[PDB]
Amino acid sequence: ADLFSADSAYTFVQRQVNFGPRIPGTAPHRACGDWLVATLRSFGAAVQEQTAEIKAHDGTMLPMRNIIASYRPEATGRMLLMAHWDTRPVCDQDANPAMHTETFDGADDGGSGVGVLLEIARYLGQQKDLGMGIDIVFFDTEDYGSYGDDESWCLGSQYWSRNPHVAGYKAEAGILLDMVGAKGATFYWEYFSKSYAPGLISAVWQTAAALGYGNYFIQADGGALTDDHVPVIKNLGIPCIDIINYSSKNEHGFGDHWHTQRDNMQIIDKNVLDAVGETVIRYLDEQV
Ligand SMILES: [Mg+2]
Ligand SMILES: [Zn+2]
Repeated sequence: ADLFSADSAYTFVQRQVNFGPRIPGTAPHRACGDWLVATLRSFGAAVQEQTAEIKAHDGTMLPMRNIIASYRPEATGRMLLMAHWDTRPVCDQDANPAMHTETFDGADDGGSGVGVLLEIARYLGQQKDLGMGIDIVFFDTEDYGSYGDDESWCLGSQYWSRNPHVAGYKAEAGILLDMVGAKGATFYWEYFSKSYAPGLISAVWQTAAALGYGNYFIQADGGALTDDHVPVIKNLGIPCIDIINYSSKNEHGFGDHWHTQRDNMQIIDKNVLDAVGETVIRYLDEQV
């Protein structure tokens, strides 16, 4: 019995990629967001969209579109799962400087976390009685920033955590998935995750260990990464962790495909998606 379908998650990554790059303000972004909403609703979630016009670092006005999907919306004890769904507009880390003005698929950076969570949604919609409320949030406009400028990233999570869909929203725990699909990925303890949610990072990494995934979930320090979980911690006080492919042994910390033309379907590994999905589902089931 396989609780998390790696084949299905892989297909959700490919679906997103086949729309074209999900660049804020563009037609593939609108079409893919439409499909993400319809698909979450077909898996039994109550889905609402949170929209706003946000100013990006270069002055572009972006039509931000956060996607919020809920199971058992009346329950007071809730678990929060997160991923960003936009694609950075340019592969400005490509090894070929001529590519820094071009677009790329965002298969891992964007596709992988959404794909894993769509498959978890499919699983949740089949349960006959959830033991807690569950929210799945896909943040927009995470990846439109500038490297010297931390506030220029994670615009959708900053907006949502300051203006959530219920007043004073609380979840007991929050898990962010970012770049969880590439062959050879290494999930170390991200610093802010460990500093603010030691119990959660311990429970998740220990669950992965018990499932046989200690070759992916490494019990050692990783990077201090500003990501969508940090605004949630700071503004909502929810202990959140980030599961993210990162190692200080990597040239750019992130995997070698990050913000290059090689972040495309050929670097995606079903076994990495499975390790992450099976760990998350097991942890969720053991909370109830
Ligand atoms: Mg599986
Ligand atoms: Zn990125």
